[PDB]
Amino acid sequence: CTSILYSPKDHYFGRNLDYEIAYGQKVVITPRNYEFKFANLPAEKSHYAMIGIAAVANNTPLYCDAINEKGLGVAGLSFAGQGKYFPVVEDKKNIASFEFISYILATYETVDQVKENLTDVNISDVSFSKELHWLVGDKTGKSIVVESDEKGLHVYDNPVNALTNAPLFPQQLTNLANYAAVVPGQPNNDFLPGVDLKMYSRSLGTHHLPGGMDSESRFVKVCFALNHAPKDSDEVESVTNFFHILQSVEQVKGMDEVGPNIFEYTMYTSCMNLEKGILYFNCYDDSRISAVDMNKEDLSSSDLIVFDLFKKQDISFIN
Amino acid sequence: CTSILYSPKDHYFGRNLDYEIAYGQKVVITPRNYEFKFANLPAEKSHYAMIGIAAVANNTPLYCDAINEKGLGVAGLSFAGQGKYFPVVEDKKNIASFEFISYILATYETVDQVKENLTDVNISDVSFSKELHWLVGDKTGKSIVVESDEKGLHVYDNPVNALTNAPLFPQQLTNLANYAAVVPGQPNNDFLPGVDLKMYSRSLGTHHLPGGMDSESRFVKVCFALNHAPKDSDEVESVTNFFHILQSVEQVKGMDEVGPNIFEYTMYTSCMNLEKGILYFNCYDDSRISAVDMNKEDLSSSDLIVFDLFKKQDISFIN
Amino acid sequence: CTSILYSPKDHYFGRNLDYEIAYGQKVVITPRNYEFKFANLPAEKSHYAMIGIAAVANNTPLYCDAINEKGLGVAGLSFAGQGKYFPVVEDKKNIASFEFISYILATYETVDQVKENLTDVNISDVSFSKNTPASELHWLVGDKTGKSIVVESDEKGLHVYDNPVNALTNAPLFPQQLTNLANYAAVVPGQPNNDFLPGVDLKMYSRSLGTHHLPGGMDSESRFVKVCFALNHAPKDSDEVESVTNFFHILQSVEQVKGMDEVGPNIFEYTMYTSCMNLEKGILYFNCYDDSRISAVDMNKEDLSSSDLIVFDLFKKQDISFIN
Amino acid sequence: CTSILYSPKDHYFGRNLDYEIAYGQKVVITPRNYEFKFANLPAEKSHYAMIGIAAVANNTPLYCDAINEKGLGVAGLSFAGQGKYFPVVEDKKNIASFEFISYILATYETVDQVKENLTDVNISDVSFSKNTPASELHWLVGDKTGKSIVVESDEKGLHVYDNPVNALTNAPLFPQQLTNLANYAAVVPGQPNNDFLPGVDLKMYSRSLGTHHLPGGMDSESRFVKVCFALNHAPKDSDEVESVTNFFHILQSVEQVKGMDEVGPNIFEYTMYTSCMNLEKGILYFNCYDDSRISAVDMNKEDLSSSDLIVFDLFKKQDISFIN
Ligand SMILES: *CC(=O)CC[C@@H](C)[C@H]1CC[C@H]2[C@@H]3CC[C@@H]4C[C@H](OS(=O)(=O)O)CC[C@]4(C)[C@H]3CC[C@]12C
Ligand SMILES: *CC(=O)CC[C@@H](C)[C@H]1CC[C@H]2[C@@H]3CC[C@@H]4C[C@H](OS(=O)(=O)O)CC[C@]4(C)[C@H]3CC[C@]12C
Ligand SMILES: *CC(=O)CC[C@@H](C)[C@H]1CC[C@H]2[C@@H]3CC[C@@H]4C[C@H](OS(=O)(=O)O)CC[C@]4(C)[C@H]3CC[C@]12C
Ligand SMILES: *CC(=O)CC[C@@H](C)[C@H]1CC[C@H]2[C@@H]3CC[C@@H]4C[C@H](OS(=O)(=O)O)CC[C@]4(C)[C@H]3CC[C@]12C
Repeated sequence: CTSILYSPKDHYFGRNLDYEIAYGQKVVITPRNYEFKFANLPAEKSHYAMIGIAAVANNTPLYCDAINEKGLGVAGLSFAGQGKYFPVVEDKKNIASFEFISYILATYETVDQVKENLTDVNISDVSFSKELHWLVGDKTGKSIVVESDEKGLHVYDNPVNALTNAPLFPQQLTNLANYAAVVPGQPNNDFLPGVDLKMYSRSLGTHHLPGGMDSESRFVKVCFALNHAPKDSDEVESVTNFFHILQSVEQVKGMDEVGPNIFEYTMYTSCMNLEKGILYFNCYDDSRISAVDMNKEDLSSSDLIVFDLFKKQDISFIN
Repeated sequence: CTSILYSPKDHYFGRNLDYEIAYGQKVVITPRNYEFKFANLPAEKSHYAMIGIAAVANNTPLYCDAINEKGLGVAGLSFAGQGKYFPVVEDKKNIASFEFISYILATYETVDQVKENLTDVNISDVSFSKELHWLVGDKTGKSIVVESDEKGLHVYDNPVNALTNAPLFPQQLTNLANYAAVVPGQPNNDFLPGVDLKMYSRSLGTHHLPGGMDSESRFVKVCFALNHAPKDSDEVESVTNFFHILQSVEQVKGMDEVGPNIFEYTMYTSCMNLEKGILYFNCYDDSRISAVDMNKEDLSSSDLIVFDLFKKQDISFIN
Repeated sequence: CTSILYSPKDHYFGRNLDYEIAYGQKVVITPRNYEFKFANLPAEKSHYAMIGIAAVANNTPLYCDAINEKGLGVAGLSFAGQGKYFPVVEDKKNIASFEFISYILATYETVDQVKENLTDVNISDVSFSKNTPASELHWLVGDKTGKSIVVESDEKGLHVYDNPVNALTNAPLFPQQLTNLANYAAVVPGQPNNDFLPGVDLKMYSRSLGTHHLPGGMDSESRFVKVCFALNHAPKDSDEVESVTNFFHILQSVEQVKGMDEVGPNIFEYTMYTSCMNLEKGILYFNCYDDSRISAVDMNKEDLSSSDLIVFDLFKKQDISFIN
Repeated sequence: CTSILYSPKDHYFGRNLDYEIAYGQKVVITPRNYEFKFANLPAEKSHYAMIGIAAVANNTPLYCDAINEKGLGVAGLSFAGQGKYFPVVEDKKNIASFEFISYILATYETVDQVKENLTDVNISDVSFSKNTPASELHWLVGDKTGKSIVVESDEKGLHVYDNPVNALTNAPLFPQQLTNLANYAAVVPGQPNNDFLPGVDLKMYSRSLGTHHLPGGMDSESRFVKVCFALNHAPKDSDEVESVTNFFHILQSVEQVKGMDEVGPNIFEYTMYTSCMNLEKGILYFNCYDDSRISAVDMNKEDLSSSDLIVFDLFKKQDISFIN
């Protein structure tokens, strides 16, 4: 998976969901008066509204990535082989992994607010019944990474506004330095001084840009694509550029084999305007972008407002 | 640029057009009785119909990539620094570079027919007024590459059904062997036998798959994405997979700097069913796929039938 | 710099030392009765004897890498940007960085012994030289059992990791070095089977295309990956002369030639010397950048009950043998 | 195998020979009056004298690489999969593959002379040994002018390319090797400026991160790229002993250690020897896999007017100098 925070003028928060099987995900809006019930935390009958992609498990939203009305955004990505949850403790505040996105987006407003309030937080091992890390951004253009591993909970400042999967986030930032010579154009020939190299192709400075489907390759490329994306754009141009950024690490069917004839592919791509509260999305089967505006519904309500995420190819026939 | 021939069940032929400035390209259909006039070749008042992307230069179609009704397809890609045209000679048949796509698709039917008839062909230096190589495929699932360089004209068999830019095609096939160890899944640990390597990420066998925007990187990745694409699919699923294949080498704005604050990006993506004569397309600004059916117009006509290629973002609003 | 532990039959400990500054290193044997005076640890008048490469300042052996008479070796490699020393604390067993090799070699016998006794050890910030800037170090420890460990003191304290590849370079932290190894699991010494484009006859134009992505850079991660590959595939079950020859070739595969590693204005880091120490026989083989010929010093050919350092020349001129 | 032309002050021609099969090579001086009998060319009873590495079969020098008394050198490297020999034709100047080094060295003096005289030369398929399978070769030719050329005979005939990097390995064709060099134009020996993610403080955790993508594989393209990097950045304006030391280190950067290049069932291609020939003084420096010490043979210390081959031992045992 690949999540980014993009700030050309407005602020946009979304992710690619690359997996092999769907979970019945849908576009759900959680109004301010939907009563949240947490395992080891007090209930929240009044909170901020939020919109995002979630799997509805009998009137309860299990979010994958969402934003609230206050301009905060959280996205959950797999951390298999690295993350470790811990049994609940009376000392710290215990949030289960599946309610993290819901609790954070319903309570807080900014990344600074989230960073300060996580010092007494323990990600509990409470399952829904029978390993993830998160990316949190806001309207300031900054983001943090929340990872709970063998050494406990960690909150890192994210200088690149992106996140994928394994390994630990400090290791991902270290691997970024391995590509410091990459440039979008042509490099200066300090490789063989005094020798005229045949610059046979444009953009030879990206010849070693990673293009694999593994977590490190997708992290390096999406950091590159996001950093050089256009800026100072209006809404339609910004959301258009956002999708192209995540398309640069698209996982096509057949390229990522996770099991015997089992492939992981980009199931859906979400783009959420942090200011206007609009969720844009397409999927693997539908290239056309759809939009859902959370601020066009009664937020003071108390029932989930669900929309369809996976659609079929909406081809426009000109004949 | 990146052109492919994709044969899941039906046969599909298209390309990415990655450039920095548009040329007023449009979806044009050339009926069977549009009179072609060639520089050093006899005119063709009766020929096969064809549909493709072209820039209309006063009633004359200058094609970038097109297919005919007989299931043949040609696509033109830049060959800068490598190609060389030659002055016209009375010995050989002289085709100018800009009429190559039109002459081939109006005269012949199959790749075998094109390969045999190119033995007495010279690509002339006749400009429209004041360097390209081609990819030719058909319904057999095979393709050839036509390149005219310093050593004359060359017709190569294409075992990978793909093409980009520089260098020469035999050199592109040689560079493919540099990635023979790449697998879509996890490799067997014959790297350090007797050592348990921490397979921290899925698809570590693609860690060295190229992801740059240069011609060699895009050639290696699109060959990989095309070879492992799904097969035995219906029309909608096949065209959907075709676009994802070319998206795997999408050029996002800011990643490919060809000049001072000048960037080359994927302007449009075309997908043409070789059997049904349908052209599918989207562009950088519009993610929704459009379709034009050549067999829904009077082919026995004599006037070009032009449609709009570049559109704006066709967002579907659910609220 | 690159340090390895090689066990074809006997066990060999050694390293390349790649730097741009020399410190007057020499082959230094420390006998069993040279009184070691430690900063915040009791002075040991008698101990194990050791042989290695060291700088001698005020008749004190400051070892870069060495082995003791009992077949245990320790090598010191720079850990700049990651390592961190700590102030002296009363509870912990305080060992200064410059005395780590000397203390470990003189006290303990095996890797398990060393690993069991670093439980309450703190690496102190006490420095020997007050005007020579030096980056923090981390250590590789091996013995005749063929196993090795990595001793690292970073921001979060001291850590001891088991080393499954028996090699070490510089940054980053060792768990990150092992993680980076998985990025090269597809590398093979020969030719891989074409599961890249099944159905296409890829033209294997050259031999050993399975190593086309083997790193060859002068940086820390590149030399770590390649030396792990070269060490794992080196011949085994060899005699003394053949094993020593194979050892120097393993480290030659990651040698740093003058001009390839620029560390300043026309200042280049290069492989200054290469040490190779037989753990079983206590023999130190070595050469340098200027002398390709291999020299040897047997620790057991000297009086180990002595009380003073026995030094020999390390850097030599090129020893060309003129055939006519 | 890797061949280079190194010009720090004097000019040095040499190569690594990486293979799994030995052919009894030795240092062979061919005096000026050893009668050369050529397959389809006139026999030259007197010519230039040469020194190099060769196998002697029936008192015939089959050179792998050599230089002549006038400062011109030629090295033979395998071109398997690309090279093609041709039948003898009456018009063209037919030179067999095994006599190319001997003929060129004995006839001509400079690279320009050689380049001017291959205009009508055809590389014939006449083979010396009828039972020893050998792949087609291509050649690197240099002289005291610091320039070099590449002689390749492929499917489309004979070609002579000017070599701007003064190095050569194996496949593919030389214009493809030069094209592949451009894929590494971003490599620097030090640290690059961060135009990768402008506005982000990338943590340069290690030195020489500009070489993180320098190839280090055993294959033909990897060793060609790295040896071009190592040759271009080697020190210059050096004396005899320093230049020879730098020369062996350049080729050591692409050395093939046993176990890294698998060419069959537990059969490995490794660097068997390394030759280094001073073009100005006619001195051949060399070592081998088993002997790290450098030996030398001066061609001018022997009678060049002689009529018989003067041979010396190439492969030697490890010459360890015992300090005590
Ligand atoms: C690209 C990737 O990294 C793949 C991530 C994918 C498998 C995850 C991402 C979000 C997950 C859902 C989050 C909400 C709940 C959490 C529950 O955790 S449990 O309580 O410990 O069982 C599991 C179900 C569900 C719906 C997650 C399913 C997996 C995800 C879609
Ligand atoms: C991604 C790439 O490789 C970029 C290719 C792009 C610049 C080309 C592809 C097709 C070209 C057009 C083909 C038709 C004519 C040909 C004329 O050639 S000339 O006669 O020699 O001048 C030039 C105009 C035009 C319309 C080409 C323009 C460039 C292309 C779109
Ligand atoms: C490439 C590497 O990782 C090696 C770096 C190289 C420059 C180091 C390795 C061993 C060092 C010496 C160790 C012994 C003493 C330690 C003293 O530390 S102090 O406490 O700060 O004084 C400094 C001097 C010396 C000789 C070290 C010098 C640097 C090293 C050779
Ligand atoms: C790594 C490389 O490219 C080098 C390959 C290596 C095995 C070759 C290089 C030089 C060869 C010898 C050259 C002299 C003769 C030539 C004879 O050719 S024949 O006409 O077919 O008989 C074969 C024998 C010999 C000694 C060559 C052997 C192979 C090489 C050492």
